[PDB]
Formats: sequence, structure tokens, C-alpha cells
Amino acid sequence: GSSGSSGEDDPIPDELLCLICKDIMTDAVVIPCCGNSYCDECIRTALLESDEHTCPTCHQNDVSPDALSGPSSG
Ligand SMILES: [Zn+2]
Ligand SMILES: [Zn+2]
Repeated sequence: GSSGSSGEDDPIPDELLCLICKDIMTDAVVIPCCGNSYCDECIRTALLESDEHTCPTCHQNDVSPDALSGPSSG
């Protein structure tokens, strides 16, 4: 050996991932209804998926989509 870089490391932890597609959340958004990490889109589509805007984590009714920590209109 005698080359270097002797040691295994752990990649981005789960805590830094969404509970939907498990993909880096370019724009972490925390929902008020309950509070969870979801991709700017993940949370966007979700609300759509269901008949109406009903948060997946906690059955909500019209969860303030703007409330999210996204000043870019979402
Ligand atoms: Zn996602
Ligand atoms: Zn919720």
C-alpha cells in the first residue's frame, strides 16, 4: 500500500434526505402542518397526488404551500 486515503467514510446521512424519494432536497422545505423535510418538488407534487392538498405525514386540508421556507414562491 503506502499510498494513502486509508479509511472508509460515510456519505450524506439520511437526516439530510426527504421521506419520499430519498433525494437531496435542493431547497429544504419545512411544512407547518406537522414539519418534515421534502424536496421543493416532492412536497409540491405530493399535495397534488392526493385528491386535494392533503399532507401525507398528517392528513391536512389546504396546507399553506407558501408557509414553507421558500421565498422563491415555494
Ligand atoms: Zn424527494
Ligand atoms: Zn403534515
